[PDB]
Formats: sequence, C-alpha cells, structure tokens
Amino acid sequence: DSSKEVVAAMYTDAFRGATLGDLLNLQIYLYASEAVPAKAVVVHLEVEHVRPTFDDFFTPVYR
Amino acid sequence: MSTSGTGKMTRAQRRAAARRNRWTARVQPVIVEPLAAGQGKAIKAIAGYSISKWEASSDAITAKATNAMSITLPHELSSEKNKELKVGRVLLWLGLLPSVAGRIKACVAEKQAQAEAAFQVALAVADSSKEVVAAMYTDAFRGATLGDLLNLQIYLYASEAVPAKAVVVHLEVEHVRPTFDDFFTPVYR
Amino acid sequence: ARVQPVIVEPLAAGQGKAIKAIAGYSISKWEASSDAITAKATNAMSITLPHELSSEKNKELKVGRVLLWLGLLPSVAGRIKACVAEKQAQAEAAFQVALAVADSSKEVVAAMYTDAFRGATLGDLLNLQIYLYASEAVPAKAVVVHLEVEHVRPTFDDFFTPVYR
Amino acid sequence: ARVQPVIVEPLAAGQGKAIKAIAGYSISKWEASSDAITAKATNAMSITLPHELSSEKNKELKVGRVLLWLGLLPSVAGRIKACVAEKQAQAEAAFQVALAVADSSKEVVAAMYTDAFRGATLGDLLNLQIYLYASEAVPAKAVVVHLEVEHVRPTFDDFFTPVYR
Amino acid sequence: KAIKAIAGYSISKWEASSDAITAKATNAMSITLPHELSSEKNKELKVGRVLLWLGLLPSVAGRIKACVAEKQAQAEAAFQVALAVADSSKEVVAAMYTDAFRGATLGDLLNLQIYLYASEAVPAKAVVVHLEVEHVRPTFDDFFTPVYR
Amino acid sequence: MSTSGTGKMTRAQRRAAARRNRWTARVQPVIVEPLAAGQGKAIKAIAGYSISKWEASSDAITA
Ligand SMILES: [Mg+2]
Ligand SMILES: [Mg+2]
Repeated sequence: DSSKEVVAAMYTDAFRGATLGDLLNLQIYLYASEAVPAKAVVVHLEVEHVRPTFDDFFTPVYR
Repeated sequence: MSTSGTGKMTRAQRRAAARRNRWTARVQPVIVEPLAAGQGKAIKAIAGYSISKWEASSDAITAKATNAMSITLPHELSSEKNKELKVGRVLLWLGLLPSVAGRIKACVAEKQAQAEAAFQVALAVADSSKEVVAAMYTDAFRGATLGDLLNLQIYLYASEAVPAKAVVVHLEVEHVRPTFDDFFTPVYR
Repeated sequence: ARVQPVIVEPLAAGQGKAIKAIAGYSISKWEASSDAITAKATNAMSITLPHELSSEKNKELKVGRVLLWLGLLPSVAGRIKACVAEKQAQAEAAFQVALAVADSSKEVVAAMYTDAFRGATLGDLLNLQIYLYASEAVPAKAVVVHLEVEHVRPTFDDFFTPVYR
Repeated sequence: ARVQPVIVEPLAAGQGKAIKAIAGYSISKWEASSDAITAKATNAMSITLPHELSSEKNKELKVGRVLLWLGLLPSVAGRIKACVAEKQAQAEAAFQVALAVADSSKEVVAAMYTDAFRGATLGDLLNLQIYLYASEAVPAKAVVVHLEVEHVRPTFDDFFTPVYR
Repeated sequence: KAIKAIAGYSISKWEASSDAITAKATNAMSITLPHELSSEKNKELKVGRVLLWLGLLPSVAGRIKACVAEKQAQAEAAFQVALAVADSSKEVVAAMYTDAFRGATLGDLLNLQIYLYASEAVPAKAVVVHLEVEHVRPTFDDFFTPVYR
Repeated sequence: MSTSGTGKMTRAQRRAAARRNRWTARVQPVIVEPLAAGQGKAIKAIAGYSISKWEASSDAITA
C-alpha cells in the first residue's frame, strides 16, 4: 500500500514451496486512484528459492 | 623355480653370475578409458568465488579477417560496488553451428590496437582444429576490476568468410561472490 | 620422481567402460528412429518419451545423468553430429549451446549430459528436443538415437492392480 | 602387476603446464617482431636484448633455462620452424644443431633450451641469433618470437638513485 | 650513502623523450606506461612513493622545471598544485613524490600527465625524463608461461 | 638451499611470503611402451567356464 509507511507486502510461507515455474501462471495486480502512465513505476520481487548449482563450478572443457 | 616352474620328474637348472642386466625399475600396465562428449571436467570455482557466465552472439566475419567485441557484463554485476570487484581464473569457449565453413580460432587480450595481433600474444586460444574449442585464462587475469575487463575486447578469426549470429561464445568467469545472492531488501525505504 | 615404465593396453570395441548407475536412481532408456534429414540441415524431435513412464505419477519425476549415443548403418553417409537443448527456437542453435554432443568422427559416438539436467521433471523433458545434423542428405530411420537416462523407481513395478475394487 | 584402469583427461588451450622458476634465478622475457621472410628461407636476428638489463652491471649476468615460443596471425601461411644458435655462420645451419626448435605443426609451438645455455653472460647472448624459416614467403611483424629467459635479480629494482650526490 | 625500495615492492623505471617545445610555454604528456604492466591484471596494482628526474643535453637553454599532477586543465597551473618539482636551477634536478601517490592503481596515473616548462624554446628528443616508481612486484615475475597455448 | 645449491664463497638469498602459488599436487613422468602384434591380451575365461571358439567362412558380400 502507498498510503502505508511500508510500500510492500511479505509473502512469508504464503508461497513457500512451489515450482520455480508454477509462479509463471499467477499474475500480479496493481490499482490506481488516479489514471496513470506506463513505466510510471517499477516493482521488484525479492524471492527466496533454493540456490542452484551454476553459481559455482565452471564448464566441461570436453564437449 | 619361478613361473609355472611346476612340472613332472627331475630336471635340474643353473644360471650365471655377472652384474645383473635387466632395467632397474619394473613395469606397470594400464588402460586408457574411452571418454564421450561432456564427460570431461567443469572444475568447480574456488572459495567465496562465483563463476558468472553468459554468451555473446557473433558478428558477420569475413574471409580471413578477424573481428573484435568489447565484452560487457550483465546488469547484476554492473554495480559500481561490484564493478570494483576482483576476478579469478577465467575461460572462454564457443558454441557454433554444425555446418561450419573452414576451421577458425579465437582469444582475448587488452583492447588491442591491432586486431589480428591478439593471436600473437594471448595466453590461450580457443582453436576449432583442436579437440578442445576453448582457452583457459588461469591466473592470466586473476585479480582485476570486474569492470577493468570492459576495456579489453575479444578476438575471433575465420578461414572462410561467415555470417553473424553464426556462433556464440561463452565466458565462464571466476570472480568474488557478491552479497545480493543472500538477504532480501530493507522493507523500510 | 623416477619415470613409470607403463604400457597402454589395447581396447576392443564394447570393452570395459562399465557405467555404474546411482543409488535409488534407476536408469531407463530407449530410442527414436531418425526421420529423413537433408544435407547439412538439422532436424529435431520432441522427446519421444516412452508410455511406460507417462503416468503423471512417474511423469512427475526427476532426472540426472543422461547419455545419448547413436546407431547408424555401415553405409553411413559421411558424418553427423547430435545433441539436445531447450525446445531451441532456432534448430542449429542447439549445437551452439549443449554441454555434450555425439559425433561420427569421434571414437565414441555418444554424448554425456552429466548432471546438466539433474533435478528436472521426467515430464519436464518433452519441452526438450533432440537435434541431429548430417553432412550429406540422408533417409529416415537411417539413424537411431539412444536416449539413455537415469532417474528413479516409482510405486508400480512393485505390484499388479485391483483384483476387486 | 594388475592393470591400471586409467583415464586421460582433456587438456584445453592454456591449461595447466605451470612452469615454476628456479630460486634466486628470476625469469624475464620479451619478444622480437619478425621481419619479412621469403619462402623456405630462414632469417635471423641478433638477440633483441631489452635495455632494462643492458647495464654492464646486469648485462654481466648468467642464465639457465630459456624458452622460446611464438605468436602468428590466424592467417598463418602454412608452417614455420624456429630456434637459436651461436651466431651461425650459415643461416639454415642453425637448425642442424639446436637442442630445441618450436614448430607450427607441433601441439605446443615452442622450444625449451633446457640448461643448454646455463652459466652464460647475459651479455653473452647478443653474439647469439634467433633463426626462423617459413614454408611460403611472408610479411614482417607477421610473427612474434618470445624469448622467455631466466637468470637472476641484480641490485637495482631494489631502489631508486642518488637524491643529492 | 645510498637509497632503498620497499618490501615486496619493485621500482620500475624508464624514460620518455621530450617533444620540442616553445619558450615560456609548458607542454604535457600522458604517461607512456611500460607494456609489461599495461595488463589490466597488474595495471590494477598498488604503487608506492615515486620520483621523476631528467637527463638532458649539456648544451641546453635557460634553467627550466617540471612536475606531475592529475590531468590538469591548465598546463601552467599544474605547477601550483605540484607536490614536488624537478628544477634545473636547483642542485637536485628531480622531484620526490613520497607518499604522495603511495597506494594507487598502477593504471591510475595514466589519467594524469606530466608537465614541463622552458625558459627558451627547445628541440625534440632534446631531453628525456626518467620515472623511478615504486609499485608492488606482480606474480609471473619468477615462473615461465604454459607452453600449451 | 635446494637443488644443486652447492657453490663457492658466500651468497645470501631470501624469498617472499604470500599464499603459495604452485599447483596443489605434484607430477609423475611415464613412458608408454611400444607394443607389437599379439602382445595384447587374451583374458582368461572364468570359473568352471570354458571358452569354445571356432570360425565360419564368409559369403560373397556385395557393394
Ligand atoms: Mg511440477
Ligand atoms: Mg579501480
């Protein structure tokens, strides 16, 4: 909520556990009191998910 | 007696005394296993070091000429706080179309004045003729502004002129792991 | 470090190279027969998954190591390369990015997708494809590709089904 | 002596082959850019020694192991061999007697002059030459040769020089 | 009565030939850094105290000076902010930039020219200038290159 | 001192302290022996197992 001091929502355990793809089918909603332009605002999504394995090791030299 | 020196009936045997003869050390047999595609080895990064990779699509290359491309990083590590980050050993390899015109090579060195000159000096070189189409810049670039790299292009040569997007090239690069990966964001902004 | 007087022993087709499978993770394979391919072009078939493991029960499984080798007639027309990637938008684009790739100019014509797919739904594969390119054009069934994959054992081979419901 | 089931791992350009230097003996290198060479003929350049170590102080030094590899444009014209000997009277005569010789048909295009010059004045080199031959004629700067040598550290990097004499 | 470098610190020096100049005017020259250290690798190394001095023909014009500072917008003004300066009138034709740069990217200096003024106009290669610079010795220093290229 | 570090007269020597550098494990040299015809290997059968062999003459094969 914008009216609130904290312009954000916490989905703690709300979505804990779910195909890191499941999420795709599931949109996000935004309402405005006064009509408004595009790129008029962004929105970030800090999401917890199991760390992958790429982050580490390189790549098989032998392909 | 010695090897299968087990027979029937009598049968004496003697040798001779001298200064030996056979080699000093003795043999060991082996069997080189046949390895298939990808079985190779993707050595894991190191301590507190991430390996960020990604590719860049090719540019229409000509006859025997060799192009270049200031390589640029992705938005994530494109932070002034991470720009001044350190790097480790790093490698480049390349995925390309099956139907390939001639054989070709590629490397990387400081924003070369002369584009072809690169191949006369780079530590390693991804050669197509070779079984390993990639180069290892181990310690070659260890330690360096994770931005430094920007000013420093990559070079590619082709025997037969060729189209663009005709081939990509990945860059597995070791660099200190950032801090974003973990913790969320200050709710209070 | 005195040198080691060694001796490479000769390896004869189909010898050694035993490939142990992982625990709990059972490996199951099969193959898709090629469809005629043109010269230098590269076809692609969605994963020819076997019905044996189509049940959403097991179809909702995971994988790991995945082999891929091929059988081609002795009358093999020149050479060909093969691999697999994510429903590649561009056909030939697959070869520009797979971890492995079987080739006919290789002693061992096969590709090992070592963990590269580890932890992926058994169903998750069908949105994958297998890509094969050939030097000179050629017929179909002309070549067979063998998707050798390992994953797990479910809850069926275990037993039959309902006598009286 | 049961056989050893082994496995040659694939080596990718610029991998391993770390070459530790000896103690006290510091290694310093550089390179001379080729001058146009004709077809099959072999040029030769006196040692292109660097001024950095021209001081009679350090010029009167000694050496040991000495590498020599080369960089050539991708558009490499056929093949070429290179080496170094005592101000060879005959140019091609050098190849008939050097301990090592880098070649373009070798996996590793470089030559290792292992101790072959150990204990020689750093100056003692200039009365040496580097010889390079080419299959077909070719331009200058067309190739660069890298004299990688090891010797010792002197008495200068150590510090600056006279503030007030 | 001599001088010393620092721990694990090398002193790389070299000179740069003068480009002829006009009288009273003062030229500048970005730094002709040594290739060996132009590698972003060590190019991003740490420097120590550093000094500049200058060898010049005997037969030379009126006493002139020279220094070094950040890419100075005003060539002449670089001498008002100069930390030390090599004066010819002085018995010491050199400047000591001790701790003045102690601790800076070996590639930093690049974005930082050198300034020289002259009483009487003068020829090119008419005078050189050496730069004895402290910087941490790098790695390779004592080990060959992988033959496998 | 280390390798042939035996000379004449004095001559001090010092190094530097850091985080080492050289590879972790060290080298082993070898020499692949050249094998001739038949030297190979005719692995012996196994327990209570015979190895029956024999050949079959070819048939005129085509193109
Ligand atoms: Mg699912
Ligand atoms: Mg910086």
